[PDB]
Amino acid sequence: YEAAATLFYTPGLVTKRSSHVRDSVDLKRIMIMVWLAVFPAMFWGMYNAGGQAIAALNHLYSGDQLAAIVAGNWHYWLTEMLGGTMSSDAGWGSKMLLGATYFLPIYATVFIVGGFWEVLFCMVRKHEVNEGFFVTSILFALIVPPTLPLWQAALGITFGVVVAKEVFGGTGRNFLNPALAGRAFLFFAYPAQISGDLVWTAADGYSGATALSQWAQGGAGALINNATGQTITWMDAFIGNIPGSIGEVSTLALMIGAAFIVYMGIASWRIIGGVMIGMILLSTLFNVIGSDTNAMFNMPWHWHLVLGGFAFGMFFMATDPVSASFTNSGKWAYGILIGVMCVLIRVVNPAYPEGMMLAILFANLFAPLFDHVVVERNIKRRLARYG
Amino acid sequence: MEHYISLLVKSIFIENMALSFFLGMCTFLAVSKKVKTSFGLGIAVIVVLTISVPVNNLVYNLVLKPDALVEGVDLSFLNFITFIGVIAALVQILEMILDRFFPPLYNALGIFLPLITVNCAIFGGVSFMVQRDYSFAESVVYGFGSGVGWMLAIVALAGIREKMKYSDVPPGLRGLGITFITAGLMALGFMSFSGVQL
Amino acid sequence: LKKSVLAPVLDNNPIALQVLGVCSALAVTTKLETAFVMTLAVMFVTALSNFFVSLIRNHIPNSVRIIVQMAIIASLVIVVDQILKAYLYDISKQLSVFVGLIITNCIVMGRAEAFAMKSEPIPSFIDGIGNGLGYGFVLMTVGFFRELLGSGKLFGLEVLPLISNGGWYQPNGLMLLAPSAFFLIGFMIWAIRTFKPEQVEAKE
Amino acid sequence: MSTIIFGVVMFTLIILALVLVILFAKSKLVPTGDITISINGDPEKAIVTQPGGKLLTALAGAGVFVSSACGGGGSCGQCRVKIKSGGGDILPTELDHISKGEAREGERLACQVAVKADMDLELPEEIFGVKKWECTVISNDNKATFIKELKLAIPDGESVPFRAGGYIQIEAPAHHVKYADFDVPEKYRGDWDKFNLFRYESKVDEPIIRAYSMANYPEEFGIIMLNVRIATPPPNNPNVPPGQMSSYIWSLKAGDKCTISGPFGEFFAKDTDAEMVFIGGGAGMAPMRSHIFDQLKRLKSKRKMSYWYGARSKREMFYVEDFDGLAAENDNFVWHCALSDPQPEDNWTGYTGFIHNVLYENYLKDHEAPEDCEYYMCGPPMMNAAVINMLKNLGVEEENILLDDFGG
Amino acid sequence: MITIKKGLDLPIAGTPSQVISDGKAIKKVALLGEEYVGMRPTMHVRVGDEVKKAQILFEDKKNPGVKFTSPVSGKVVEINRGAKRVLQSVVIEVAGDDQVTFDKFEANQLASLNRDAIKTQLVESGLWTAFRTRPFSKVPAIDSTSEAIFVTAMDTNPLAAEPTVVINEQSEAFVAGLDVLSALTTGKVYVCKKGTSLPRSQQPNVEEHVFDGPHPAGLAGTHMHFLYPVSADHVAWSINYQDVIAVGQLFLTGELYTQRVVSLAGPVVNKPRLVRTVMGASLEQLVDSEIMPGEVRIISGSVLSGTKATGPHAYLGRYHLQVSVLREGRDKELFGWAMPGKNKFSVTRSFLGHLFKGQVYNMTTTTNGSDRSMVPIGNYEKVMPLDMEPTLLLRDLCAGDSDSAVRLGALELDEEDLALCTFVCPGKYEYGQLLRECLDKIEKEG
Amino acid sequence: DSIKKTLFVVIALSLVCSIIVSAAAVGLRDKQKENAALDKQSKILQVAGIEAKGSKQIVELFNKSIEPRLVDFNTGDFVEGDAANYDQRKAAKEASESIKLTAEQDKAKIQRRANVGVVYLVKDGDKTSKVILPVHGNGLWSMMYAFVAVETDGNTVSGLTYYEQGETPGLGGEVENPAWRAQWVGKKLFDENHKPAIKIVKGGAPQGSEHGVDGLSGATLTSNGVQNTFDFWLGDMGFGPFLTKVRDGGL
Ligand SMILES: Cc1cc2nc3c(=O)[nH]c(=O)nc-3n(C[C@H](O)[C@H](O)[C@H](O)COP(=O)(O)OP(=O)(O)OC[C@H]3O[C@@H](n4cnc5c(N)ncnc54)[C@H](O)[C@@H]3O)c2cc1C
Ligand SMILES: CCCCCCCCCCCCO[C@@H]1O[C@H](CO)[C@@H](O[C@H]2O[C@H](CO)[C@@H](O)[C@H](O)[C@H]2O)[C@H](O)[C@H]1O
Ligand SMILES: Cc1cc2nc3c(=O)[nH]c(=O)nc-3n(C[C@H](O)[C@H](O)[C@H](O)CO)c2cc1C
Ligand code: FES
Ligand code: FES
Repeated sequence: YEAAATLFYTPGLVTKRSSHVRDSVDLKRIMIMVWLAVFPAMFWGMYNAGGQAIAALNHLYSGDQLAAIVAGNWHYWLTEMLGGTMSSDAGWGSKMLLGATYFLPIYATVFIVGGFWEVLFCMVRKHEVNEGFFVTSILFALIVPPTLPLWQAALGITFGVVVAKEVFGGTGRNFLNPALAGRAFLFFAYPAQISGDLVWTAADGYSGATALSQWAQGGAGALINNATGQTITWMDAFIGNIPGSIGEVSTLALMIGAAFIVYMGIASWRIIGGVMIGMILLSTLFNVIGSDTNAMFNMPWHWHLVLGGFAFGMFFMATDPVSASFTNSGKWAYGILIGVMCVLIRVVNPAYPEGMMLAILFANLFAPLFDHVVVERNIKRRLARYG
Repeated sequence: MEHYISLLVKSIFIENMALSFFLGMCTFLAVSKKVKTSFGLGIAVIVVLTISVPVNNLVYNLVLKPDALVEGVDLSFLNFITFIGVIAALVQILEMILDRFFPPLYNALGIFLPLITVNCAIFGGVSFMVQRDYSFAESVVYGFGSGVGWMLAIVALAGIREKMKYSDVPPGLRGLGITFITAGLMALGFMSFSGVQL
Repeated sequence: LKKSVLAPVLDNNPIALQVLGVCSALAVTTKLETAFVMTLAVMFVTALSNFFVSLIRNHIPNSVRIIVQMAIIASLVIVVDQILKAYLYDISKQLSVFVGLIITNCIVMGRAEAFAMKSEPIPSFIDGIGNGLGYGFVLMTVGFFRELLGSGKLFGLEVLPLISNGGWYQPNGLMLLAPSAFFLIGFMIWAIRTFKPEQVEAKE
Repeated sequence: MSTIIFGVVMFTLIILALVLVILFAKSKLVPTGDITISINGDPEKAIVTQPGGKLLTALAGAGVFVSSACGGGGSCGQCRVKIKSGGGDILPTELDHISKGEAREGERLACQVAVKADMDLELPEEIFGVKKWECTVISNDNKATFIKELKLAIPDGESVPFRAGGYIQIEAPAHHVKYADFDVPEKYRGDWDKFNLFRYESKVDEPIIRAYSMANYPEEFGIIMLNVRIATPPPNNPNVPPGQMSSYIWSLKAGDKCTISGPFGEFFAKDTDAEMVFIGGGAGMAPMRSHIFDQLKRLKSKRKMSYWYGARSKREMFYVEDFDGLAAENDNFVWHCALSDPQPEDNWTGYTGFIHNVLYENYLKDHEAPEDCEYYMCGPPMMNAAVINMLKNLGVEEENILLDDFGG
Repeated sequence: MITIKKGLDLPIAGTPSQVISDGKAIKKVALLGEEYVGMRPTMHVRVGDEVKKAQILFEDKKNPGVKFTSPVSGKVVEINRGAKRVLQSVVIEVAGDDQVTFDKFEANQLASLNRDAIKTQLVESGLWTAFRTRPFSKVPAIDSTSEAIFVTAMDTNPLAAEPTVVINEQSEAFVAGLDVLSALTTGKVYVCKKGTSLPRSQQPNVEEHVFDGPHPAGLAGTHMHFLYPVSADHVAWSINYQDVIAVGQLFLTGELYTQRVVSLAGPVVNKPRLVRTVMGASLEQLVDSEIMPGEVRIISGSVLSGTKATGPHAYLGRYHLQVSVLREGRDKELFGWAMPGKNKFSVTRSFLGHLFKGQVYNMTTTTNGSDRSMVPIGNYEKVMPLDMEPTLLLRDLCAGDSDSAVRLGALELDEEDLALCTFVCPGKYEYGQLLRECLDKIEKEG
Repeated sequence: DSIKKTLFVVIALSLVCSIIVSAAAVGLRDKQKENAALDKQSKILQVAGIEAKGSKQIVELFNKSIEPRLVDFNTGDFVEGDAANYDQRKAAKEASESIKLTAEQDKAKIQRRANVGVVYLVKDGDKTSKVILPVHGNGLWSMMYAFVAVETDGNTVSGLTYYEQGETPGLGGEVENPAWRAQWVGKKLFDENHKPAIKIVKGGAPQGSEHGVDGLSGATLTSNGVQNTFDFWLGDMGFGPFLTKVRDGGL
């Protein structure tokens, strides 16, 4: 296929003009390097989804009632058919199968439905199909609960691609994050398939909360795994033995991938440091002033980090080059606003348990204002004849 | 002092006039091309609200409130005409003062008073002050915070529209349609402050 | 003849060409009944204010012109408000602030200042009716879409059986919130300037 | 009913108080004072008028008026004045016409200047003597099928001071003219009878002003000769009103009285030793003949010159005797004509086709340095565009291409 | 003194050996018309005309008075014109040794001359085209003056020659040229160089400044940014060291000095070195029998800001002091965008080539990718030492905005001042063309 | 001259517009008040179980069957006053007839309480068979208002209706659901020790309970608000003493 032959082979083009020798990096390698960095998080997310599902299933049902439940759900009987087991003694392979039967359909739906619009726009406007949709598709597929209906995933990727990105010009022409604008579509439009106690562990009939909702109710004494009856420790949330959105759960794996993409100079350590600074400052302020009726006022800086999608968005979605600031001094303010707003929506906003898509979507509107401030400080230096 | 800071930050962020109530959306979407003009317009709107809301509070409490002038009569069917006349008169006199006495400030901000002479932003601010039944200090703080929030929103839209000089918009959307979509995404972003009760 | 009435629908549309009149379109289009009542009210006010300002156009002094025009318009809108509260009380509660915001609505004042001041009594009523027709066209399109996809109803009649009352449809949540009106009007402008490409704006 | 009267009185008092407060703040905050506009830094003779007004109108009433052709609107862009201290802004309509290079020097179009404070100007010296006249039409004969060669005489035998290429302005009061009185001879009556323009009639209810380029070079004293084309409605839209000023000029006959106003001009010839190439067509014969006769009789220059005129047929050519005489007397001047489509009655033995193609093929295709001569051009906009494209494709700069488009 | 922190010393194979060895005799020279910014010529010679050295060949229409004279004596053999009859080169077949001789002076009389006499001699000789204003990098009008004349006595382009190795032969001419420039300057004269020593001018106008670091630093734009920031009100001139040598030789001996010492080097040059050559020589005859066989690309100047030498442009430029020959890369490699690059160069760290320090690369003329949109990952800030916002300026150039580019600092740059930003672009943009279009707009309108 | 003409035009236009406006506004006051009362009257008739279609039918059935009263909250007994035109919101906002609830007493997050509350008695002749209590509390997005119709036993509920809630239309706006509001008929409010017993059970209430109501699914933060509403308005600070009196008898 000639249209698919653009991905395998290099273009084989020469330089026509000013700089007869070019660098070796392109946008294809950049996007594939960012795509390969979410693989540890993806695989641990599949493993965790399978393990949480099996544990919660063996909590409620046991005996001949597991038979009627695993024979009524195609994920369960397909795992048992391919070879896995749904008993309590399932290994690490039977859990990755069960997590794959949830991640792979969502990823395929997102990829196909988003690529359709990508190709349609780039074909009407007479362009080559631009990479950088791989990143959007894989990120949208891993910031979602294990139990989305596929039609909602299709609607969300449609909104994220068309409205947020492709209606402005395409890759490198927008101002907003496409993946977090497709999840804000699904969050505020269909709000019960992406919130509550019934959407985050893929076990039929199991209702239980996540740890940023058990902290809001009781604090550090309420963190407990109802499927097993044990206290959620710090190393559980750090490693990622907790329920939540498919890939957000493993801070260790996210750190491993982000260290790679930050060493290579693709992601911005300035933005990452700004996010960390803002989070630490605001969380310490809240810990200092304190509150009696609010239990999120005493969550320290090292608990905000390992819970929710802070490390998934600090590392992979805040560092989006097109939506961030374009100045070295504006990137610090961008990250600081992101962290401050995340901690603020976590603590003093009662309706939303976390606030990272909504903290980044807010800072995406004020990044150009930080750019304007910095460049207008620069322009006055030039008029004084010192720059 | 906690009751007046809460009102200020609420009017600035939790209830933005331009992105929550959508008051003044023609000047908002029309004058959002340059941050300089947007800044001047936001300053003019701040001044006009700060002057207009407390004066209308005084006039209402003195004349237009039920049982305020004669025990048994209700003159609230004059709220609309009274408010709009006061707003127009104040704006025109402010423009004339700034023109004759301070042309430096006139060129700066007094040029945008003809646009906000009869604007939905100020009239909606007064109509909301009437519903909320504020005191004089609360009216002052509410007007000031509302003006600051409107200025913030319009300056952010202008900055985005200047960032969009690199964009490639379909011909049918270039102009108004992409501005409408941009403002919609801005409101979607500002929905972070929904559940906050301040 | 009727060209003056039928032009603003698609040719020179207020909300889609001359930005005048956006706040009510964004606010009251969550329900088709409120959208229709607001359409009728704006037609009424624009037409009558045009007629009266054109009748007295020659004696209005330029020094206090704004006061006179705003007085006429505010009187019209106050009468309309006192009539809505007495006969349509369920819709006035839903239109509370934007019933009175017709005074500062830009369509009314623009058609009073631009056309009515330098024209004839009868054609001013006609221009008001035309501008109200275009404004109501936009309102009713956006309201149709938002009320059909956000709640499954039209004017209060269940067209799509919701999933609570044993139905197949699950309503959209954004169609009752802020950004949906912006998106709908933007794609409406797209679809308009695709068929009438003389309205497309210059490149740079 | 005790609240109806109260509400009525309250409404009346509120509105009256607002109106009175506005009027009082108006009476204390408006200057209502004079303004002393000095047209030049040196003289004491300044212009003291009321504040509210436009600069061009004030200057015209004062007695120093610039060549405002479009009569307001900035369509022509000719009310160019230079302010050194005045209105501190450039309104976008004028900012289009004035580049960054001139706008910095304080220049502005006079039409949309806002006179609100004391402003001082710097005007050129050729505007002070711009006095009008009361002329008498000698003849209005027909030299082309659609062009009337008007000839005006200045009273007291006073030749107007102008340069080859200038243009007077002509005033026409409100009047009505029928196409029945237009005098066309049986030579040109053919296309008239074919198209039925005789059904047309004008309608002007306000005095208007237009510009017309003189066809006489200065040494021909006491004459103002024009070459006026008829501004007939296009052959596609016959219901549109016809050419006001053109119809009036065609209505002018022998012996009548007409008023012309001042010598103007920007399309002038450069003073160098480089070859000159005139490319005229249609009604653009007036400035071309002025330039050629000037350069050949008044200055007696030796620069190599050439004239290239286009025509729809051999009946459209005029001034041919004068140009043949010039080419016979002088060795520098050599001219050539080219017809678009000839007729068999003319027995044409010469160049055919469009004038840009004729010039390119016969002269410019083999010329050594097509970029070293100056090109003066005036004619229809299609011919203008075609010739400019041909010269730019042969590699000629815009500084040498000096054209004059008759109002776009 | 001034230590540049951000930049890029490009590791490319074929660094020359700084030893001046004589070069192949040349038979044709030429003046390249498309290299003088904003120049429209008035030809004075026709094909077949015998010329003398320093005899006028054409003048400028947009710059009255400036003459472009012949580098050698011979016979005009070709006048290559291209699309819309744009002049490309005026070739001259070398024959004879006649010339035009000017007035002579001594070392004592050179520092107290008149600006008018100096201008007449320079313009009549043709060395006036060695000067370049800022902004717009045009030849100065013969009636203008500038308070800052910048001598560029350092070269940091890849594979470039060493100014010291050349100046240690013409020390006397160099000092005399500095004296002439100090008499011409009306302000000061800035000799920007490296740490090492140079011949010195005793005048108090001449000042030696030292610059250190990687290369955005052998450029006159860095020197102007750090010593005399330019705008529309303040223009500064620019000249290099061999042209100062030529000015000194002119004002000492009377006759024009058209010798050069270029550095012929590159990845595919059999033996890189410095070849003593003539001014405006032919590259096809300068490089023959000295290149590895294959499909190569000859360049007049560096590989960052240099002209391809094909057909009518195959002659040494006016402001170019080196030749760079390198192969042509046209082969499509399977998954080449994904192979771990042990032999690939990048300013990022996504290849394995950065771990091997001091490694050198045999680079070719490939764009290692296709044309995309600018996703800014911060590569322009790594190679921009000046006090500007790189990505915002670059986006204001790509967008087509002239006012905002001028505000952000586009009047301080030349096409060579964005060569590294063109180098490190993932979207394969070419910013010299965009900057030149912006400067043409600014100069034309306004 | 000019000033006189401006004054004359302004005054004439102002008199005309003022006559028209002040005539239109004063002639519709009674109809506006009647329309404002019709809404609450119809909602109360819906809670009481009386079917009424048409405004005239609503007015007739309300004036026949319902009987508004005024109740003191501290002593829990009727008081003498204009019951048909009482405005409890103004009475709670006014610092004369309202008490400020401290943080330990404000279970429902209302911050104020009017001393005199209005209740309605559903009569058929002279005997009283029900009583409709207006209760309210705070939920996630807005203050929710309800009508609870408890029987003359003081314990058994006969119906319930949320007429002003303002919450997400499909998660927590299901307080207006018919299938959720039908779970209240037959429910008892107090235990044998006369303490509040209504419980909104998270996860579903046991089939056939006496004090168990299903919680809203996906909305635990509006269910908490309903539970707090009832915890307040069934305690000592709300309808506690009045409900004790009703249980003792005499209604
Ligand atoms: C410096 C200068 C020198 C000039 N010298 C000459 C000269 O020597 N000779 C010469 O003949 N002209 C000359 N002109 C052109 C000058 O403008 C003429 O007067 C021109 O012929 C217009 O004449 P008019 O006023 O009668 O036309 P107008 O009345 O101004 O215009 C009528 C024309 O426009 C069309 N038209 C009118 N109204 C409408 C409408 N509502 N919609 C559509 N189309 C409409 C008509 O069909 C007709 O073609 C010169 C112009 C300039 C600026
Ligand atoms: C990326 C690596 C760099 C990060 C460097 C570490 C930055 C730390 C800066 C804050 C230092 C103090 O750290 C902060 O102290 C607070 C109190 O002040 C402690 O907080 C603890 O005590 C407070 C006292 O009221 C309790 O309310 C709170 O619930 C409990 O967690 C936490 O341990 C931590 O949140
Ligand atoms: C470090 C890096 C981070 C990125 N993060 C995102 C992201 O969070 N969401 C998304 O849709 N695309 C992301 N992209 C892809 C690309 O930047 C995105 O399409 C831009 O927003 C262009 O519209 C990223 C790319 C890079 C190089
Ligand atoms: S500006 Fe037109 S409605 Fe507010
Ligand atoms: S009046 Fe002629 S240009 Fe404005």
